[PDB]
Amino acid sequence: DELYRQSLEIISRYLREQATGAKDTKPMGRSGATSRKALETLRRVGDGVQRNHETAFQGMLRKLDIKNEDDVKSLSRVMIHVFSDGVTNWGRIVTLISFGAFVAKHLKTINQESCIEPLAESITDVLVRTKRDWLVKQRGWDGFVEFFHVEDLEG
Ligand SMILES: C[C@@H]1[C@@H](C)C/C=C/[C@H](O)[C@@H]2CC[C@H]2CN2C[C@@]3(CCCc4cc(Cl)ccc43)COc3ccc(cc32)C(=O)NS1(=O)=O
Repeated sequence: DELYRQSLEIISRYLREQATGAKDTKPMGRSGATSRKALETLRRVGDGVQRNHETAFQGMLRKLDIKNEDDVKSLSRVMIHVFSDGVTNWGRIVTLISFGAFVAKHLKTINQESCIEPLAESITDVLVRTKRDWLVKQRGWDGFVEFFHVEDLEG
């Protein structure tokens, strides 16, 4: 399942890099050129989302009250409720992943870094297993990179 594997790599890398502040130097697996560009795109776009929606992000983080492994496990149901049960567009997928990064950083602050990879798996499961048809029609991560590509300015 190439789409699942690629999605997990991108999402896991972004969440870990957001939590630790360090770039992972290891090569990507299959489709590395696209996965690298997808991760680079998340750095640009996801970082903006967390700031543009800081107040709402903080508000939802407080409502969720994430203290431990069991709380983190319970997020799958909430993601299905809020993300899956709505229109699909790339913006909503970026909000899903960006709020994931926001939660990952919270897990770093409460010294529960071990839950970051399980969290990335849960986000990936919700995205890929509930939106595969849409992702395939939109050209997967190649389409993500194309959608957010910005042309160089003249001069
Ligand atoms: C204008 C809206 C956002 C850009 C800004 C604020 C949004 C909301 O107040 C909540 C702050 C987190 C937002 C709720 N969740 C976040 C949520 C749902 C809450 C739990 C959760 C946990 C993780 Cl690890 C990742 C995502 C999530 C599901 O993903 C979302 C995807 C799209 C939208 C909202 C999502 C989503 O579509 N949000 S929106 O209508 O575009």
